[PDB]
Amino acid sequence: ARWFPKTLPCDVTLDVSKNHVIVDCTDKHLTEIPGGIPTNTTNLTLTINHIPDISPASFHRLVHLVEIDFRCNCVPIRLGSKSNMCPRRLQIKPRSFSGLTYLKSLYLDGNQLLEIPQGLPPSLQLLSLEANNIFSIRKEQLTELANIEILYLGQNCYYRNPCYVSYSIEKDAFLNLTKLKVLSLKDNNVTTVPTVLPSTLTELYLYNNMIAEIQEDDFNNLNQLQILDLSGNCPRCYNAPFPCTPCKNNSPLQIPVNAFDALTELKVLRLHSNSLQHVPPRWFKNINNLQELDLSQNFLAKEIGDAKFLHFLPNLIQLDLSFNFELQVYRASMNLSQAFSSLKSLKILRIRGYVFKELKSFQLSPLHNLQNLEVLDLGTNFIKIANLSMFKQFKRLKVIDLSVNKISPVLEQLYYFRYDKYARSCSCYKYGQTLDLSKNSIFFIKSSDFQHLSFLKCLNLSGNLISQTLNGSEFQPLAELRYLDFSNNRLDLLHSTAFEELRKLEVLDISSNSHYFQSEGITHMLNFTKNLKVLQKLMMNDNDISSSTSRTMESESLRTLEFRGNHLDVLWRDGDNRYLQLFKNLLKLEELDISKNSLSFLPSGVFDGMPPNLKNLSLAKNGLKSFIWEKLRYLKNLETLDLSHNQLTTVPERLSNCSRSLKNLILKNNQIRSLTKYFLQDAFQLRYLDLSSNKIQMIQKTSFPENVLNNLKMLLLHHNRFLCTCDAVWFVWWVQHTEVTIPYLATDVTCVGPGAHKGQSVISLDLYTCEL
Amino acid sequence: ARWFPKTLPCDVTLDVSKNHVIVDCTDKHLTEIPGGIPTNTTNLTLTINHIPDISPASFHRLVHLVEIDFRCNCVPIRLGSKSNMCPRRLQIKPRSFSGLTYLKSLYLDGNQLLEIPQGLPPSLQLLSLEANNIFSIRKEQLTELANIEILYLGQNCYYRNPCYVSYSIEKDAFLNLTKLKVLSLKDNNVTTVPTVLPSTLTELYLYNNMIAEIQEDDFNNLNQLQILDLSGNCPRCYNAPFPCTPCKNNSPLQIPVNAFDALTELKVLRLHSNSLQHVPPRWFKNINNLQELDLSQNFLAKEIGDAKFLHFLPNLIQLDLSFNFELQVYRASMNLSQAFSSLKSLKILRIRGYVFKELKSFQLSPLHNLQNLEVLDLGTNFIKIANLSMFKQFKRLKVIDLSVNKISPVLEQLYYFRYDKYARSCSCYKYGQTLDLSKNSIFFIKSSDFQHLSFLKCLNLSGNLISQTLNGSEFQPLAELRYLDFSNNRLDLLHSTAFEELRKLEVLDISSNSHYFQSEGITHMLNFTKNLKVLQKLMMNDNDISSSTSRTMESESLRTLEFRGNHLDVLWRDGDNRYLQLFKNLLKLEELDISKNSLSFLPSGVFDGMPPNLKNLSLAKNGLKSFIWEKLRYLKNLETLDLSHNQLTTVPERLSNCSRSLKNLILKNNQIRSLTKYFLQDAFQLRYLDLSSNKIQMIQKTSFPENVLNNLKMLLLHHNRFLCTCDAVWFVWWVQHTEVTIPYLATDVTCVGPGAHKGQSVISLDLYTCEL
Ligand SMILES: *[C@@H]1O[C@H](CO)[C@@H](O[C@@H]2O[C@H](CO)[C@@H](O[C@@H]3O[C@H](CO)[C@@H](O)[C@H](O)[C@@H]3O)[C@H](O)[C@H]2NC(C)=O)[C@H](O)[C@H]1NC(C)=O
Ligand SMILES: *[C@@H]1O[C@H](CO)[C@@H](O[C@@H]2O[C@H](CO)[C@@H](O[C@@H]3O[C@H](CO)[C@@H](O)[C@H](O)[C@@H]3O)[C@H](O)[C@H]2NC(C)=O)[C@H](O)[C@H]1NC(C)=O
Ligand SMILES: *[C@@H]1O[C@H](CO)[C@@H](O[C@@H]2O[C@H](CO)[C@@H](O)[C@H](O)[C@H]2NC(C)=O)[C@H](O)[C@H]1NC(C)=O
Ligand SMILES: COCCOc1nc(N)c2[nH]c(=O)n(Cc3cccnc3)c2n1
Ligand SMILES: COCCOc1nc(N)c2[nH]c(=O)n(Cc3cccnc3)c2n1
Ligand SMILES: *[C@@H]1O[C@H](CO)[C@@H](O)[C@H](O)[C@H]1NC(C)=O
Ligand SMILES: *[C@@H]1O[C@H](CO)[C@@H](O)[C@H](O)[C@H]1NC(C)=O
Ligand SMILES: *[C@@H]1O[C@H](CO)[C@@H](O)[C@H](O)[C@H]1NC(C)=O
Ligand SMILES: *[C@@H]1O[C@H](CO)[C@@H](O)[C@H](O)[C@H]1NC(C)=O
Ligand SMILES: *[C@@H]1O[C@H](CO)[C@@H](O)[C@H](O)[C@H]1NC(C)=O
Ligand SMILES: *[C@@H]1O[C@H](CO)[C@@H](O)[C@H](O)[C@H]1NC(C)=O
Ligand SMILES: *[C@@H]1O[C@H](CO)[C@@H](O)[C@H](O)[C@H]1NC(C)=O
Ligand SMILES: *[C@@H]1O[C@H](CO)[C@@H](O)[C@H](O)[C@H]1NC(C)=O
Ligand SMILES: *[C@@H]1O[C@H](CO)[C@@H](O)[C@H](O)[C@H]1NC(C)=O
Ligand SMILES: *[C@@H]1O[C@H](CO)[C@@H](O)[C@H](O)[C@H]1NC(C)=O
Ligand SMILES: *[C@@H]1O[C@H](CO)[C@@H](O)[C@H](O)[C@H]1NC(C)=O
Repeated sequence: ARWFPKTLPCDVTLDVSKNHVIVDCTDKHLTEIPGGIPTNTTNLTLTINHIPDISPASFHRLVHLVEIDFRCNCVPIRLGSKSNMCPRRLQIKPRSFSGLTYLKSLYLDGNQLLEIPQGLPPSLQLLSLEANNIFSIRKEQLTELANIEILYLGQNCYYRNPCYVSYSIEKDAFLNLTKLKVLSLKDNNVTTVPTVLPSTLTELYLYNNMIAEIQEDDFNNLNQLQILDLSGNCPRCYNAPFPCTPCKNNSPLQIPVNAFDALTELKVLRLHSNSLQHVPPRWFKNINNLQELDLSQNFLAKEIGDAKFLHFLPNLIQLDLSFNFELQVYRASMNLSQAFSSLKSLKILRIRGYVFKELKSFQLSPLHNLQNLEVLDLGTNFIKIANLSMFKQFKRLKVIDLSVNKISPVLEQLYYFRYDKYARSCSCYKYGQTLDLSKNSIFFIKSSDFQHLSFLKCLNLSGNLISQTLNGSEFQPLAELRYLDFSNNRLDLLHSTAFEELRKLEVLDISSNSHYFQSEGITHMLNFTKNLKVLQKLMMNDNDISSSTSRTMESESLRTLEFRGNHLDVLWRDGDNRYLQLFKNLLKLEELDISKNSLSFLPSGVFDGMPPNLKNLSLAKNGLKSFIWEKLRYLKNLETLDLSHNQLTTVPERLSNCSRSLKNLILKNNQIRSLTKYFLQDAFQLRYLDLSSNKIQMIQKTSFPENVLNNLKMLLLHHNRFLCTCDAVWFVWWVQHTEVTIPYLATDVTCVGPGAHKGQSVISLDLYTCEL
Repeated sequence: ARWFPKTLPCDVTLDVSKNHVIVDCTDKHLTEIPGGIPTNTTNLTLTINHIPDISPASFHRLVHLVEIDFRCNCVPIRLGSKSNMCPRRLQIKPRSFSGLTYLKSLYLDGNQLLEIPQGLPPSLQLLSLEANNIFSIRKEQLTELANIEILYLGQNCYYRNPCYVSYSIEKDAFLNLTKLKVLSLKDNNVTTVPTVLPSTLTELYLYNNMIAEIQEDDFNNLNQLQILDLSGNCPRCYNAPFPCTPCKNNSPLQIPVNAFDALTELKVLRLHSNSLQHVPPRWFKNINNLQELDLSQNFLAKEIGDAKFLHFLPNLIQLDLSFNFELQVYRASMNLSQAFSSLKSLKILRIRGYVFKELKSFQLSPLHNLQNLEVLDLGTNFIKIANLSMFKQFKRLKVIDLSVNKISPVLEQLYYFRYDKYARSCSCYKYGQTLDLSKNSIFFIKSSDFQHLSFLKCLNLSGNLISQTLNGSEFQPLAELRYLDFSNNRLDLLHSTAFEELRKLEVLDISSNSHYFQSEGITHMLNFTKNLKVLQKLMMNDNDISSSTSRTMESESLRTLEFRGNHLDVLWRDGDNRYLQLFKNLLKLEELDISKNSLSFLPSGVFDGMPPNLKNLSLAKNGLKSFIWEKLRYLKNLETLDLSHNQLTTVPERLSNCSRSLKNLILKNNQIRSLTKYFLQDAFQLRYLDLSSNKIQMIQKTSFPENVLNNLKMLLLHHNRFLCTCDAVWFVWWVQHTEVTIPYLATDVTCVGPGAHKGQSVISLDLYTCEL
């Protein structure tokens, strides 16, 4: 099927449309650029390898290169592996790039470079040197970069990669770079805005530096600028989870009132962590087009009650005023200026970390006529009291977020508090209007709590204290609710009428409600499913369920059930027939996850008792030691079977004789030592087979007939114990010459023996000695 | 040191005191009795093996045998392994035991025997045949057993091991067994008390059977009987987690009022799950000696309010009235008869599962003058209200257990609800008075809640909802408290004055309080430790701690700190110096557990920052990929180092050069392929080394000097990848001939190669071919 075996340890791809030949050698444990890279190669990635030098030899033949990604072949000591520390900085010999006449992008981040590589081609539009040790920019070193448009110089002098001096930039160093659009000098220990900058800039990044003061003419020429970020100059250092040095005298970043006058094109201004106490209106006099403004992590509590600057921002889309609270203060209420009412275009308003006791309807009144408001985020406020019915005046919003509060009767997990949330390394919103009440102190709920909230489509109660015997009378107003997250509560299923009032509920998550399921001889009515007539998906993961008062769960509607991390091993105790039909009457059930249920065996009757339309079944992570494959005959619509992370030692004698329907078979991380003689014979329906991370030594043609193999979308064999004797000749040949996709042929499909070939990739194996 | 190597795959022991020669071959995957068992052998255990027959060959030479334990060499289908099902019942050929003239004990449980083995010696005092398929007892088959004293016949016909008929016992079958003390017929599908039974019985077990009626003369002769168990005849089957058939018409076990009249010696009567509605006083008329009475899992709610029978039990020590609640009733209060006051000797009273709303002081007044009462257990009652101050009238008690209740302002997990709680397979109490409030609905605490409980030594608040910013004012009355379990709450460490009122606190568990540590940019004062002047032990496991407002924890008292399952990897982010002395000022700290903290490496500064008296350090389960062993020089009092379950690939060149103090080194479950040339040279302090579950191939003499080996209490090498070539000659000899204790030389110290010796124990290896 292939005349010449692909032997290069890099994935290769044609996007013939854009004459792109893409060679990806990301993380292949290489110490040399591999031989025999295609001449027509356009994009070459050599990221995360241990290649110690670049020379004219490196790219000699590859003249059609438009991109070289050579990131992290020597990452700074503190950012990189400590088990494989890079010994010495990447060596770049002269004339290494001057050849590459079509080169448009060059990434040399995280290689401990001391200086900007010279002799670069004039075609270059983008050059990235983040996380090197370049902390002085001279005009002379930048002349090569005439046609440059995007320049990343950040992370060259900061706490993870220290240089122990101030960043230095020569006067007018970037001025003659007349096509420069994006300049990033973030995380560099910079002390003044470099001037003069080319007027051609669209984006300027100066955050996480030691800039104390903005000169009034620092941004005078930048009349094309759209994004400016001055964040984390004079940072607010309270509970900073990085080392943090504030400007002395508790001073803020000092910004002349007329500093932004030139920036008529500005769309995004970021002044996060600048220790601001006031926001002068005068800043925003000649910027009417500002859309995104970040004023998070300042000291603007008082200002939020005033905020005259808001009158000048009628086009603003996003406003962030999060974490402005005064240290040592627990305000009684949120004091929002009337000025908020002048934010005609506002779609998103975030004010986390204001920190106040009580939210009352009136206090949100400035927001009442903001027609386009879509998100209100009042998370992490330690609010103790909130009549949720106030949100009746907010039907128009997509999300009301009261997450992480103390109420009782998306973003990255570390978003506001991480150092560089945009650092490069080496959900129920879609159902409609969402009230996120997660991680609060709600211990008791009743119908009136939700009075006037009929419009809600998703309600997130995850992470509360609800410890109550729901009888179908608690959620009565929520006649439109489609999704309920009840995870991390203490559901008590005394009554099978639980949740039945939610007449349109499509998704119910009662995962991690193990409290009442963890105790012996308490009633649990798992048959509560019957009343929920439109329920598509039920999650009851990690409930530690080992007893049930009802013998059968029933739904005419339910399609997916996650039952992971329970104790079906106890319910199906060998000899106890009573629960072998627990899922049988879930008639439309298509997907069942019963992984992590300690099922070391399956009692007979388990497969017979499965509902008749089951398609996707997980029995992963069960410590299964044995498995009657023949019983798969009962599962007449089975498509996907996940037996990953078990202790199976064998496969069936004939898989076609086990199931006619089975497409996707996952057997990874088992103890399988050898295949049956005619394993896959006549199994024409099979499309995906994972046998990775087993202990297979031989694979003969009888077990792996070609007329089954050649229909496989994918076939995983890596991390086995392959013996490369002459007996293995068919398999070695077949691997080397097959079209079928087999991940990790470079990295992890390898001979353990005999002696001679130990550690050697089978892709590379010369077995001519078997043919003399 | 040893002239003749022990090759036998069984532990062997001399207890010279009791002329015992003890050969334990428990679970050695044997298919034959091994050769070369000592002639002087007295106790031979061959439990859990696959030995398919016994014959006169079996025990030929072993005439001094007093005990043969041969349990579970063929366990019934539903009780045993499904990966290694026993094919065929154990075969006992004639005259197999008749030789063994001193044989006093024979255990043949779980071997699928069809009949009572004949030709047994007349010395036999104990015979166990549990979990075979013997369900008809005939007088003739029992004549061999004249001198028998203890006879276990249970579990031969029940749901896990069915026989599909009634158990049958011939009239007077056991009568001529004139020395019989203990007869167990539990779990046998018995239909009537077998009569007549020898008067010589001390203990009779008939529980879990189909006995519907006791005839009034069924126990007439048994005037030496001490224990009687009739439990689970006519069971209460509500929430039963085994298959359960009740007597028709919900009838009870019917017991003539005079059924116990002969039993003047009875000490323990067990009537668990007999569906009793009334407890006739007349039962206890001629039993003044009764000490333990189990009336759990009946229908005795009403009776508890009356209970005239109690007046006849002034010697009773233990009373169990648990799980007597009426189905579908939630009583308002617990109605305890005054009669309880006549239980002069009572030490333990359990009434779980009465199921009531409100507990008031007066309701316990019958118990007020029970001088010897030590334990009151009112767990699993769904109590919503209890003025804890009522327990001021109970300072004499050791434990007050309100575990698993719904209060707000040891025993097996499956104790009352498992089938046979005495089925054979193949804590802060010691501090003083304990109030267990675990798994309740307490969301808020304040001082007055504990008014008049100054006498408490331990308080268990584990598993509540406490979600509050403890400021030192919540526990003020608990002046004597020594132990607090605050695990599985939601501790908010806003204030470093948390817990400071508990001035005599020696142990504080704040484990699994991860809630407020899981959210970003919240204050956490870990330095709260400073105020607790006598605190010996702090547990703050699984708190998912990745940030702290304080840079140092401090204590002059603290000796043990468990910090397992947190994120020190984030606090010690490479480049962040601020938390490297987090434990330094815990001056008396001797033990630190920082396992499960995702520490793939240890930043420099960590060992320098450890407190000066650290003795016992765990870094287990961290995914450590590297380790600077030299840094152990900073830990000048280190005795135990646990590096188990990591990814270390190398040991130090010389361990003596790394620490002078180190006694116990645990390296198990790592990736170590070889030892350094002089690894253990001059390591005179070393006493315990575990190198098990690594990938070691060779061990040369240089690495393992004899003057270090011969001080080792224990040395673990099992589950490595030992190569048994001629190069391995020293190691093989040394293993075979050393005194040093090396567990699993039989089971798991094994050659992987070469070809010839694959799978072979190194203990057994003959390498004379390397000496010709
Ligand atoms: C960012 O730039 C600043 C300064 O522009 C760097 O701070 C400087 O760092 C060095 C070494 O940390 C300090 O020098 C020291 O002086 C003392 C004498 O008191 C001497 O004992 C030391 O051995 C060393 O020579 C220098 O004073 C300090 N300057 C200031 C104003 O703090 C900083 O390290 C740079 N940041 C990064 C992350 O590279
Ligand atoms: C304990 O003993 C009882 C009675 O001594 C056994 O119950 C009996 O079980 C047998 C076998 O299942 C039943 O006979 C069968 O009847 C069905 C009709 O239902 C027939 O089609 C079968 O071919 C067979 O002949 C019998 O119904 C039943 N008797 C009673 C009174 O329930 C029971 O099996 C024993 N339990 C255990 C765990 O050994
Ligand atoms: C191959 O290299 C080219 C050149 O660096 C990449 O082209 C850029 O793609 C980005 C994002 O997809 C565009 O917005 C830029 O405008 C492109 N620049 C130029 C000059 O062409 C291309 O993405 C690379 N592809 C792969 C798969 O590596
Ligand atoms: C002690 O066991 C009784 C079992 O009944 C049981 N199971 C729950 N999950 C229960 N949850 C619960 O509140 N109760 C109290 C109750 C009991 C009866 C009627 N009404 C309320 C619960 N009782
Ligand atoms: C989001 O920033 C809030 C400051 O940190 C913080 N951390 C807790 N664990 C806190 N827990 C808490 O109740 N608050 C609010 C508060 C503040 C001041 C005085 N009393 C209460 C908390 N505030
Ligand atoms: C709200 O804010 C303004 C300005 O900071 C203040 O003067 C006013 O009194 C505040 N009102 C309340 C109720 O806090
Ligand atoms: C509910 O909130 C939790 C915790 O904040 C979050 O992890 C979960 O995804 C949310 N649920 C949905 C359905 O959005
Ligand atoms: C669930 O099972 C119980 C127990 O028999 C029954 O009373 C109840 O009506 C069932 N509930 C539903 C909603 O099907
Ligand atoms: C050895 O057998 C005797 C008689 O059965 C018994 O009393 C003793 O417990 C046994 N000892 C051990 C430790 O096996
Ligand atoms: C308690 O129960 C007994 C028996 O049911 C009844 O006779 C008695 O009157 C009850 N007493 C109280 C105080 O409820
Ligand atoms: C609880 O009883 C105590 C003393 O036994 C009394 O001081 C107190 O008022 C009672 N408290 C409540 C809340 O019932
Ligand atoms: C407190 O109760 C829990 C379970 O209810 C138990 O695991 C724990 O050990 C108890 N605490 C102590 C200190 O014994
Ligand atoms: C601690 O909290 C209690 C109850 O909320 C309060 O009465 C007390 O004064 C607080 N202590 C301090 C120092 O604020
Ligand atoms: C803990 O740290 C804080 C903040 O530095 C300090 O104010 C507080 O008093 C310290 N507490 C103790 C008990 O040392
Ligand atoms: C060391 O600490 C572990 C962790 O609990 C403990 O189990 C072990 O006994 C300790 N050993 C010594 C000798 O201190
Ligand atoms: C380690 O070895 C060298 C040479 O023996 C010696 O100078 C040094 O003091 C040693 N360190 C310790 C802790 O013994």
